[PDB]
Amino acid sequence: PTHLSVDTKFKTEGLCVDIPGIPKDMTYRRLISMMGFKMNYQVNGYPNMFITREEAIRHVRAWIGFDVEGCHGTNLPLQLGFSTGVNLVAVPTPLMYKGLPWNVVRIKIVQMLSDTLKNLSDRVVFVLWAHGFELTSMKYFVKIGPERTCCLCDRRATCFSTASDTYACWHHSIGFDYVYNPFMIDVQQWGFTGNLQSNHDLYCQVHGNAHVASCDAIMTRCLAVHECFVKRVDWTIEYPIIGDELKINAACRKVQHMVVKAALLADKFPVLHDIGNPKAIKCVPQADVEWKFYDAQPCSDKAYKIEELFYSYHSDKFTDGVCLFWNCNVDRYPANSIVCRFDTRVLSNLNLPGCDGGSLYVNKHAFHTPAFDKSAFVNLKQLPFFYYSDSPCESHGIDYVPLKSATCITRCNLGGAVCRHHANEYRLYLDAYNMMISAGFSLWVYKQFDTYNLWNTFT
Ligand SMILES: CN1CCN(c2ncccc2F)CC1=O
Ligand SMILES: [Zn+2]
Ligand SMILES: [Zn+2]
Ligand SMILES: [Zn+2]
Repeated sequence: PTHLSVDTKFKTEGLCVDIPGIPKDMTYRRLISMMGFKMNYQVNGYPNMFITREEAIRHVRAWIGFDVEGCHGTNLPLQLGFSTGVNLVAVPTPLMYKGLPWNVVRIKIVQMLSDTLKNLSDRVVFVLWAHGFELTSMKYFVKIGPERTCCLCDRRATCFSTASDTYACWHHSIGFDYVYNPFMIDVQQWGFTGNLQSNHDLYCQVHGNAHVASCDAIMTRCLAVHECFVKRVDWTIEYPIIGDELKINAACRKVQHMVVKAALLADKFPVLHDIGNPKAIKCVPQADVEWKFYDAQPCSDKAYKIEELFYSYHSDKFTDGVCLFWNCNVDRYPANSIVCRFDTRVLSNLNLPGCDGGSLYVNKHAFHTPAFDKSAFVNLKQLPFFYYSDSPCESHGIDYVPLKSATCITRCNLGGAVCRHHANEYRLYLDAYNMMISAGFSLWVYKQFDTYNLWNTFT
């Protein structure tokens, strides 16, 4: 019930063109042996090179699509393709590299995986659409053995070096030549009818097939991502903290209280329609406004049609007051809205590439977010930075260099000079806002929003 048993059956139909005459009855134990790996009954935390769908989902940050195409079987050169976009050519003697021997190819494989995964995961998961040559070629760049630790640190071992007989994690594997103890999963064992391209092209129109191994590796991991995260959503799975997850979420909550609290003071809306997370709370609990909630889970597939969220017959008058769409992804936002929308294009360790232009955002939980579409925001404008505070000016306590800013909306700045307390709070809030923007989130607001209306709240 925890791992994939080596005695589970492996459907070999998808392997009989590269491997003609392959037995119909086959288990993982025989398949691993067939690949050139003697497991020799080793109870050292590595029960099987292959894993379950649930284990692959728990370790999605490790997924690397892998495909091998025959450029002509120890006679023919192989094209090794990865979801990173790399194409290596191995000779037995998008990045498309020329034909080189296995000893140099295996060195580049360790470099590529270590640079790709060092800040993502403690392992690699080869996501396959197994036809034969990828499983047979693994003996040339993979060495297996008991679970281990890094020679330079305490992280688990993910690489091996024959030159120095030592093991290393993804950070200390410079010059290492073997992938040590990788994991893998064959998507073809999930019961797909038809080939990779047909199943991929059913959900994703963003990846095309140039017939190169990398294109297939991308389509494989994409289709695996769709199956596990787009159409199957398991928000119960927690994920390790691998970066600024805590500061990003703290920043978002701070920005959220700030933007909503200020909009309510500037335009004095009677009602706020909060559309999104069914578990969300009032971000501004002391606000005068009538707060109404609408439940809508994170749409993993496509953005919600505003016509299905509001219409079809709650105040029902969504045009009265302001709508708050905090991370609720809709096709076109109404003009009376405050919106936080995650930009799927952002380059970060928390954002993994998704399906159909979307992205898998892993921050405590995995959220496949649909593609960012700038046209969702035609009735709105980008929210400009500001810091508002109605709190008393009282230091209570962080050194000081006089703060002079137009965007620090406080009583002290109204009356001339900014005080030390609001000056610390301004720089802390500025850092949180910067944290939030860089983490790929974008803020938008109704066109009539003006920060000038906030000075009046000081009388
Ligand atoms: C749980 N886990 C997965 C991710 N992981 C790392 N992530 C980022 C940087 C360095 C790492 F070792 C290693 C680990 O212990
Ligand atoms: Zn290490
Ligand atoms: Zn795709
Ligand atoms: Zn002040």
